[PDB]
Amino acid sequence: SEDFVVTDRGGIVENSHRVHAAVVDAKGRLLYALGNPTRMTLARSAAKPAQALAILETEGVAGYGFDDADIALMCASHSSEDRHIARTRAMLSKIKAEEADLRCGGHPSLSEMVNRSWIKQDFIPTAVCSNCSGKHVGMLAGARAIGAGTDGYHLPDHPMQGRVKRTVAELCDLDAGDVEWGTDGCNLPTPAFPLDRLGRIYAKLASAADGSDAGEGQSTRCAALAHIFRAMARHPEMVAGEGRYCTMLMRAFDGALVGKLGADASYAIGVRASDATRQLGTDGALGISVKIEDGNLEMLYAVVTELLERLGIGSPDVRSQLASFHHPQRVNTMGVTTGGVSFPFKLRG
Amino acid sequence: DPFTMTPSEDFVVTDRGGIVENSHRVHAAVVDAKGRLLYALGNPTRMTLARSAAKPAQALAILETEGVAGYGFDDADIALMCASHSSEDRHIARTRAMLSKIKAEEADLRCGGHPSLSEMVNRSWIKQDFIPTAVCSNCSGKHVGMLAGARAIGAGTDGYHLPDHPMQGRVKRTVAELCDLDAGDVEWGTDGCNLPTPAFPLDRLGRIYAKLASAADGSDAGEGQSTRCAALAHIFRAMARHPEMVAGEGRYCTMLMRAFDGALVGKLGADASYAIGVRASDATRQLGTDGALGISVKIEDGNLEMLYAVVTELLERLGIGSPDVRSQLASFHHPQRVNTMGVTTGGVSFPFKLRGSNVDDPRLAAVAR
Ligand SMILES: [Cl-]
Ligand SMILES: [Cl-]
Ligand SMILES: [Zn+2]
Ligand SMILES: [Zn+2]
Repeated sequence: SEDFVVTDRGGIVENSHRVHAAVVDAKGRLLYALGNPTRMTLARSAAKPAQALAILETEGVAGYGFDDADIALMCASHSSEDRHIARTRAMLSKIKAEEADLRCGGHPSLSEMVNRSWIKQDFIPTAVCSNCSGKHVGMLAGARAIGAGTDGYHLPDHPMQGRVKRTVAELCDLDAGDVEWGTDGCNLPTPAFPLDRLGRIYAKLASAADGSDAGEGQSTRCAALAHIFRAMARHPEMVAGEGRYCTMLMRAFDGALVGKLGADASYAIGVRASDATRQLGTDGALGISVKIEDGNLEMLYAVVTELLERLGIGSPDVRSQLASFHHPQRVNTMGVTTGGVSFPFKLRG
Repeated sequence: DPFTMTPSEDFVVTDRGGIVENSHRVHAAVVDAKGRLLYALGNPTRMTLARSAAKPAQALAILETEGVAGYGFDDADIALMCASHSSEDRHIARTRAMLSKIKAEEADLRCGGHPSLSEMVNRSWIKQDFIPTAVCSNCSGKHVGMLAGARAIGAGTDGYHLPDHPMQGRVKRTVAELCDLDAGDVEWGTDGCNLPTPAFPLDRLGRIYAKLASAADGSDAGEGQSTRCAALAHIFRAMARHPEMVAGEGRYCTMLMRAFDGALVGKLGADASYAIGVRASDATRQLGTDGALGISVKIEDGNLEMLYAVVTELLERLGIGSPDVRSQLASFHHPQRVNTMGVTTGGVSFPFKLRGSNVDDPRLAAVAR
């Protein structure tokens, strides 16, 4: 099916971007789709909650005293704000590691205002500034916890990566051979699986949170999932930072969902049971996964907000906090409005 | 499967370890001097905002404005009228020099400042807290041309940028005439520099650039020319001789035009349009035309990195230049996919297929898409 977000200058088509989306229930049954909802998709940072699970399920990790903020950073593509780097350093301290132990590299900040601040001060970002720094410290913590040694914690043949590989396939309900692996910008293995399975991970996150809240019997696995949901909802500034879609989405909704960006314009949302989900004809939590085929971030945020509006997730009041993402500014160097965005797609049911 | 390939399948693709990351739809037209279509990718008649790729057509409207010759604009100045420049100091200085030649001030410009198209210029600006103003606009030189036009005909500099102004009437007609289109087949929006900007089928953008390179061939041959073909040959020559004014250091357009040493001109449009005018050569004759050639490209989704990759791939598929001319552009053709720890994690490939002249079954439709 033929689903585009379209940008226009004076009603004249500028760019068009192909949209894929899956809305799934708690068991990962497909409720709603755009484009191809099973598109083989690199989840990139959208997978970090599942990598966080592998760290949290590593024997001895509880001993380090990681708090909800720390777990939030494990789940983060953060903007590398001073407060992100400070929490990375404090997490290194809790496991008696140093920055030299990190196998991720510096890069320009995911926030242009942070990056401009760095440029002004001639600052060259190092390992500790990685958007992925919290995940790498988690991996160091897991490595040391089982006495596997911290050297090579990032390599596919290290037991930490064997744990991550198994945990991703389990959460997706996939055989090992159905998950493909490349290398991320931060130099860890990174999975690809059908986009609907990314929605399933986040439906299980939200369903865990629901199960915890309703005093139900839970595996250690569901209890860990609910703790990850809780940490992301509680400290959304650690997951992203000031002005970032994921932070403003999670603050607007105040514990009702979690949202996570993946690089090259993936998005995942886990939504707790609500009048909205019941309305959509499911009894449980749901998951939403989205890919912009061509990788455009600005179009991703526009489409995710349009999707929430079409699914009736939130009130119009809540969703209005995301107005500048939904209909991004199309204004020239002289303050004249030159065009906008349109959403000529229909959700299939 | 390889025998049922279609324009809808004309993609440039990025991979991580062989896994598809992003894919981008490509549209391209290759046309002769009269604008006959020789080769295509995707939909070569896609209605497309030319944006800055139309700047040579706006430069022609300025140069054919009676009295403009009086101001003493040189080749460097005309090159800046055709520019999307990086706002380097030499670009700002040249703009101020052009403002003096017409006795106008920075205050008469109706374009606004913006971040430099060059990361290196931007870094320098960030460092010194510099806020770009009108005179730094990538489009500054086009705007001074328009002012120059406005003064020469006695129209008033006030509103020179508005559709009702006779300078914008001249642009409107010149663009339709160069495209060989009725007015009603060219649509108009507003550009980032706050001028009218046209949209026409992608193949007519290639036709404009074919006419530029054709005029250059007629001039070099010492053929008698219309005022129009003489002016087009002057624009070609200005762009080819002063490619640093058209863009700047490190910019695809400058490096492409230096590499080819007068054999073609090339211009970026915002949101990933490109236009090339190729002078008659062995290459163009090999491609089955006895004159100059035009190429126009659009990435459907607007990705600029994929545009430079695709344009370089397409020059190589058309046989334009030596491998050794083209290899100044290797870093644009096959962009680096190196992670934060120096490890290559993937790259770009070009699963698209030139059509127009291998011969496929007459029953395989090639639907513009
Ligand atoms: Cl003509
Ligand atoms: Cl990378
Ligand atoms: Zn990472
Ligand atoms: Zn302009």
